[PDB]
Amino acid sequence: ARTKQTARKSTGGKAPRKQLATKAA
Amino acid sequence: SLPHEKDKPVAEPIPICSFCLGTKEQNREKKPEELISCADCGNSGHPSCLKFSPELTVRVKALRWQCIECKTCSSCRDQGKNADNMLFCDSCDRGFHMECCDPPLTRMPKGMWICQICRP
Ligand SMILES: [Zn+2]
Ligand SMILES: [Zn+2]
Ligand SMILES: [Zn+2]
Ligand SMILES: [Zn+2]
Repeated sequence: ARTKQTARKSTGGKAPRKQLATKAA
Repeated sequence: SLPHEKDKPVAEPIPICSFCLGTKEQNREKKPEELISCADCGNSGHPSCLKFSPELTVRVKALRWQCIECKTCSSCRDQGKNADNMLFCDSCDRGFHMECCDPPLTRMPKGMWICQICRP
């Protein structure tokens, strides 16, 4: 089964927040 | 479809995928793909970046979907000390604490798991 913990790992990490901010700017 | 899901307002969606930083116009394969957005925080992701199947994608798009970190147990509405072990339904992606399932679970289910709302 999928858990919050294993979904975090299987999905892959989010992009760096600063880069998400420069994109949204 | 749950009463408490029809009732919580939806946050403003961020039109950028948190994982690849693309938009609806460009996923990781440089092809258009609509985003899914968390109802509580507004962060968004391509289904392909979330690793969702097409069937699961159809279902979550019709529900008050929550991201991994925002997910609350559909039964007790809490996250709590056991939040990291909350199960995610492979049909609707709702979260359930093992102890909050019907019937309650002592051990992790093996393979694909579908919740008490989804199973016939
Ligand atoms: Zn993406
Ligand atoms: Zn969220
Ligand atoms: Zn619970
Ligand atoms: Zn389900």
